[PDB]
Amino acid sequence: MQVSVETTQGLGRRVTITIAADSIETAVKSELVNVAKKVRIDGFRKGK
RNA sequence: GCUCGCCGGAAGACCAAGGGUUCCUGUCCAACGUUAAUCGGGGCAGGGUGAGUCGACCCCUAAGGCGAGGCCGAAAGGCG
Repeated sequence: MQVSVETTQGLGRRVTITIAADSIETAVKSELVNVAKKVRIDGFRKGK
């Protein structure tokens, strides 16, 4: 899951979780096809 | 979906006339439907009509209308 820890200043602590494209490009492709089968653009049928 | 029953020179398919979105899809049931309606030709929102060769347009005229001038009529106008 690519866990990484660091320290910024004072008492804080940052983490920089840099996941790969397979959990990023799919994250775009999971959020596209759940819209077109549900939403109705004004020019078309409901779900085509 | 399965049996049942009727029309079958029509209660079947088409075109002109006429109407004017009534056709398709989603959604809604208050009103309209001679009853209840999830359904509709009802309410709302979105789509749908592609032509050198089919029709209109155009070329040509019939009945008949209009009629430059012209004839005739108090005026309007009547014929050609």
